[PDB]
Amino acid sequence: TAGDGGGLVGGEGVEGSPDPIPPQLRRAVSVYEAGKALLAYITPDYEEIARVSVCPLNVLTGFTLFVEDEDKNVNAILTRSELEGRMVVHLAGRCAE
Amino acid sequence: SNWWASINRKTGIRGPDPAPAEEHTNGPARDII
Amino acid sequence: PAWRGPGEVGDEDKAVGCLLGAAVGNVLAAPYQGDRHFEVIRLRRNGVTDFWKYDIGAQPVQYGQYTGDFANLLAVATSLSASRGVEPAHLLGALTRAYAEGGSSVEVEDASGGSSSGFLPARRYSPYDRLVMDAVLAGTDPLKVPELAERYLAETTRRHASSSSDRPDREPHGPSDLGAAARAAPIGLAYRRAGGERLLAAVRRSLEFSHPTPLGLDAAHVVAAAAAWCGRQQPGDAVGATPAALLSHLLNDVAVTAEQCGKLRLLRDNLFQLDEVTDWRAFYAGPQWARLTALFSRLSFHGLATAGSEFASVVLLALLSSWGRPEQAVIVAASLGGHAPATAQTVGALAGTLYGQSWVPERWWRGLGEGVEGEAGREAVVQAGRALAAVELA
Amino acid sequence: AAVDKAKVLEDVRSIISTQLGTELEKVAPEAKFVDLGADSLDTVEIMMALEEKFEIALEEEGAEKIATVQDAADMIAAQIAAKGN
Amino acid sequence: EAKAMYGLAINWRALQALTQALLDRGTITGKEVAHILESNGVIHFPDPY
Amino acid sequence: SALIRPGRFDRIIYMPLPDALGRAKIMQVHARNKAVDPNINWYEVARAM
Repeated sequence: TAGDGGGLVGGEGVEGSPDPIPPQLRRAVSVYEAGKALLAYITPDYEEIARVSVCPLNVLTGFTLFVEDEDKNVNAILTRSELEGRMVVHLAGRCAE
Repeated sequence: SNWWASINRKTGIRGPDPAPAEEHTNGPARDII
Repeated sequence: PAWRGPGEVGDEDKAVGCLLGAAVGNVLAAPYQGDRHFEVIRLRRNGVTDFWKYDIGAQPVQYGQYTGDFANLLAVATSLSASRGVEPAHLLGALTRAYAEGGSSVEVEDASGGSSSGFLPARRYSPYDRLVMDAVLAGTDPLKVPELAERYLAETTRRHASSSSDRPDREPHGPSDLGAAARAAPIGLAYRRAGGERLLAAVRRSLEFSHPTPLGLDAAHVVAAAAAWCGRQQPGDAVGATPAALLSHLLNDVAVTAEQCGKLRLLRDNLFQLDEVTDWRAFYAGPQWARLTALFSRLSFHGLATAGSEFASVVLLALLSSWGRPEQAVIVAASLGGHAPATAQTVGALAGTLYGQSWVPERWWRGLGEGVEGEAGREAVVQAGRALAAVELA
Repeated sequence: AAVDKAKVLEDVRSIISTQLGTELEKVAPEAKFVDLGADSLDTVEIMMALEEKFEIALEEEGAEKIATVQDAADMIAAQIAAKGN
Repeated sequence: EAKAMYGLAINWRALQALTQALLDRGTITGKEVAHILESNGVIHFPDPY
Repeated sequence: SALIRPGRFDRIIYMPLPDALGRAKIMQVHARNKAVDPNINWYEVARAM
């Protein structure tokens, strides 16, 4: 949100953003985030989940907080298994919806 | 079952449970705000 | 058909072969401790079929040197055959002797003078049984340790949130882990003609000091009963020596707990037999390895079996998948990573106590002789295995 | 407008156990009140303890028909949800 | 995309359970996620490839 | 490059970023003043930072 743009936040009252976030649009975010967290859980060696949230700060998305290990790839390494796992996890939400 | 065998992206992707296509609408104005 | 070799082997070959198979399996799988199967089968594209000479882990293993778990197993075997019966104090002293000697200690640093003088057993030791063996050697009572340890290693505390427990460091060690389930094959070999409840009391006295909870005890009971079954059986009768019979036998009168029998059933109706693999590079990239790995992931969490039920199930999976091929079996058991030393050691032990001695390939015996263990350790373990076929006191 | 029904349920069950004197494992989310030992004059004192703990006011018409623990939890949650407006 | 579809399709029950938990609870921790998923019988992937 | 000659400035000491235990210790002292629920697994909340 920075100008006449906008379109992401969802609780301010003005025309662009509704007040109570319709329930049909909350079921969808729940489905999205459930699919993404389920895929991140059954993938071996992925980062670990600390917290899963739905519409934090009223934004119209989900959010999953991943904690990782800095003593395994010391801010520099990226194997191929990790990259393929990340691709799958990022498409999981679309597929579940 | 094994419905996940007959998933086909040409004829549409769909799950087993029956199409929760429920919805509603007020006017365009009472939905913008 | 299956493996033939000799006819029905005698009674001394069974014991010496069980201990030899345990030793070779442990020293073979030693460097692959704590990683997944895909990492392993991409590190050893030509197959895990001989000893490794360049290990670079945090506690590095040298050529042909075994871990602490096989030290525990061999101490169990000798202390059983020495006191002529499973006695808690005798084997506890033997275990802590084999744990302390040759090691070293380091001091620590803290302002007020905190004495956390760490003991560094020269051989690799699991964390939980390391804590157990240092509490027993610190003077504390040898029988009330489990309740103190299971709540000291409770560093898990709350583990608020923090889901994915991939980190083996996060796996639930303690009185339900594989600590006691690993050193229970020679016992089940000693009492092969004693009766069920005698076996049970023996294995119970074998773990009273570290693994009192029912799960670890049931896993140890399962492995011991399997070893006894093989000791009584013979590798020639195409009727008695079959996976189905052993599985049904073990589930009926040996299985007690719920998830134990659940895992065992799931292994029972899903079990298949591998063909004779001569090319490992094509096996690892084949449908059969894929099916095996699917089943293995179902019998565990992300490919790391730390509970007693998980341990027993994966051991018998690796063992029954290649009925009639003990060498292929121990290779497959080591190729799965995770807790590779313990698993490969118990698979080798059971394979030896069933088929005997004529299967261990020459190169493994050679490497055992040429390692740091040398002829000293080789003849030591073969003599400790020899002094095992005639013990029946009380 | 969004209530953590899980927290509300745990707190309801703890309050009920402390009021009646039975232990928390016996209080099940579908347990009626009549079998837990509750007699009219105490399906009221339980309501008062609930309000006193949560600091809310119960809608009376619906409060006439409270007979299982899950209805208590759902009443309290529908009250907490409709607080701003 | 095919792997994601397959992994979600074989875990339908656990997916619906987790969806309902998120819908009624709002926020979840990782340990509750693990609990909900394991009490509904998930089927892990063998490898990430 | 003038001050880096001997006698003037001939020693440099590098102070690195903390680790898990270091961060845990850091936040265990920022709690000695404020009010904090005592039984906080400081190590785990430090692992995620």
